[PDB]
Amino acid sequence: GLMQFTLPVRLCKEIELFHFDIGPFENMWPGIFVYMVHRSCGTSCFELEKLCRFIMSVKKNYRRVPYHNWKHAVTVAHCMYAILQNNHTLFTDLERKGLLIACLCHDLDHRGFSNSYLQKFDHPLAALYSTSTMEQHHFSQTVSILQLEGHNIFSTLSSSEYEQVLEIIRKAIIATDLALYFGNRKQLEEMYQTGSLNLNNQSHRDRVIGLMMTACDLCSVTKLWPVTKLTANDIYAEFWAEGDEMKKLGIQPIPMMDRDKKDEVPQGQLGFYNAVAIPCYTTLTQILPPTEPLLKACRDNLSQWEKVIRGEE
Ligand SMILES: O=c1ccn(-c2cccc(OC(F)(F)F)c2)nc1-c1ccnn1-c1ccnc2ccccc12
Ligand SMILES: [Cl-]
Ligand SMILES: [Mg+2]
Ligand SMILES: [Zn+2]
Repeated sequence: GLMQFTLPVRLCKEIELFHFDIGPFENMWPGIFVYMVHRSCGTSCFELEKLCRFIMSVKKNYRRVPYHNWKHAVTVAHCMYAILQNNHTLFTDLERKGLLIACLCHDLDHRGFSNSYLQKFDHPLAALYSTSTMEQHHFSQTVSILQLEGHNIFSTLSSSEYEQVLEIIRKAIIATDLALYFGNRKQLEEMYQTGSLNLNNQSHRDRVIGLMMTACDLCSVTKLWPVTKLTANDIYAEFWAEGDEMKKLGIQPIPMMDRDKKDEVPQGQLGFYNAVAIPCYTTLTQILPPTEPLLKACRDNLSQWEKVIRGEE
């Protein structure tokens, strides 16, 4: 109760910035997450012993894959922390509780394969859930862990408050299905432009949280260039493995996933920044002005990828 968490000076200052990198020391990541919960939510909202037990079981249920791993989980939670800390008064007690937990759990039990590969393999999860296949599985893993003995971090909520926070978490996790993002950002764009966007309309709040979840999930494109460039290597390691598994099924993979088309990656990143990342952080900055540093850092990285194409690096 009087047991605060403190980081070394450089981490204490840098963790407040959007472009923070959590570093290569795995054993510090739980303490970084508890620090962010205490400052973002309060020291009183979770029982420390239960929270620590929950974090360690979540960690155990992430796999040893190049990108969709425990480090990505904590990185996405830190970006949500930065957004919540820069938009202090906009979010309820329950949303702050649920959104950091949702980010930590959003890729639980990921094996580095897209919803597409699961459908073509005819994976059992694809029969259980036809759409947002991996995202419904991630939410299912979250409920499993929340139901282990001594793991109910929401124990002091009433049943109706418990049901609300699990519904925040479910929608937040489903929203990380990038297939759903395109329509979501389009609708938010229209609502914003015609001035109909209303943060008191729960169905409008849901869309904005959805867009926050996309922004946090993509946040590797908003780091300083050296971090962004090295993360791209881990992203494409997974893509190329899926490409190999497509060829085993007797299917030519899309060029993004083909390791023979490695030369096409720089122009591939241009496309992703122009089609996905720039619009995402552009629409998010319109709705939440203090997230502008995410758009700025994203543009800086787009400019770095153009230098790669032009042989300036
Ligand atoms: O660098 C990239 C290049 C291509 N794609 C990508 C991923 C899925 C679909 C896609 O096609 C389309 F846009 F048409 F939808 C493109 N994503 C990234 C990327 C940047 C940061 N995260 N991230 C992600 C990498 C891998 N999986 C992710 C899943 C969800 C969100 C983000 C993901
Ligand atoms: Cl605060
Ligand atoms: Mg995911
Ligand atoms: Zn993710």
